[PDB]
Amino acid sequence: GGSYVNDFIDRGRVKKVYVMSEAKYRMLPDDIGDWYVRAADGQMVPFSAF
Amino acid sequence: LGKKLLEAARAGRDDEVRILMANGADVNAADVVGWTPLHLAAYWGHLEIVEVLLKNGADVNAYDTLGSTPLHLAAHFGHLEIVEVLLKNGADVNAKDDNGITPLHLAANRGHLEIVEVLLKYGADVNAQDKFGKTAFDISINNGNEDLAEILQ
Repeated sequence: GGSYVNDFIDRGRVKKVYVMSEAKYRMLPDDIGDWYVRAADGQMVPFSAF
Repeated sequence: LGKKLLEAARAGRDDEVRILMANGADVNAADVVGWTPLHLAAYWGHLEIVEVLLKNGADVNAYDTLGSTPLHLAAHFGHLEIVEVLLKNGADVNAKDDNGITPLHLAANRGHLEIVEVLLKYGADVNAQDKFGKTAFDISINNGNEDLAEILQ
């Protein structure tokens, strides 16, 4: 969905800074399982596991 | 014209399905998610159309892009009659989707006691485990439904 992190300055003017997946990776149902979150012990777990 | 049957099947317009049907329309047509006209009618509890589609050879076990069948939808929203009609027409009672969820699993969690009864009658791996090792029973205990837990014993 995208996330408005904070603002920055572009040629003297205050603007937003956004974080979002590059199009390629948020286009298909199976792309969901391509995203990984990190557990306390430090292991990467794919979305599809939970 | 296959799309029309998809739209007409969801719109529940029984007559529309007939015409399109006769005029030779793909009974197993399919939208972007994998829904077949059978998927739609089952989902929106349109019985008369579920029958008019099965009669014309529509696949009773066509699944969507996530392994879900029409039986999964009908059992899930409590459309009892459809659950049986589909079962009498060959619906795989133990169909599993990508998450390893079965029709019993759904109907169980959603509290459709009669649908469960029927599904068991046509057979159903009461001990089937989803991708999390959960059986229709584990659900009943979790949900706190005693009537269901008993019957699922």
